[PDB]
Amino acid sequence: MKAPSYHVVRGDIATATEGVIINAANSKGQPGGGVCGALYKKFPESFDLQPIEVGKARLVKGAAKHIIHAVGPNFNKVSEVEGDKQLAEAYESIAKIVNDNNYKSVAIPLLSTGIFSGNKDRLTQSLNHLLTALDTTDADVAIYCRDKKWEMTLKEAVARRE
Repeated sequence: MKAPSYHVVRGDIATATEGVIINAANSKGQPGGGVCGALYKKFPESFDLQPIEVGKARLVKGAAKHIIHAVGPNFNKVSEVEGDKQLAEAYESIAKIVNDNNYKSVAIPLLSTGIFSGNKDRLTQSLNHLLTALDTTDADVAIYCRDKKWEMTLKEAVARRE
């Protein structure tokens, strides 16, 4: 059995100390803010600049960072049923890369819970797809968030498991 471990981190994912970082990208590969996003400013070298399909992911092995760019659904644009399918897909595409490269630890935010949320709280929905996919890996998973209320909810959800 593959067995992940999970813990929650409130802060900036650029500062993460895991083996690889996940960029929750748009289909242009950009983080939030475009070129103004912290990850881009810090590691432009780990950003190739090519299109990524929705629900797909692409690893870039930057010297200063290894970054998995993964495209969740934009709920402003896609139906609830289609977006759920794509969200599960996006996390699955991340887990696959984690396995094929045998990453030991990974830093991951909650896909589609910001600009792609459609102004709804998707914490639980996004977390649940994250756990299902990362349960197929052996990685130690740092789950990243910005908001202090979200942090407490993430810890609860994480402790309820098993």
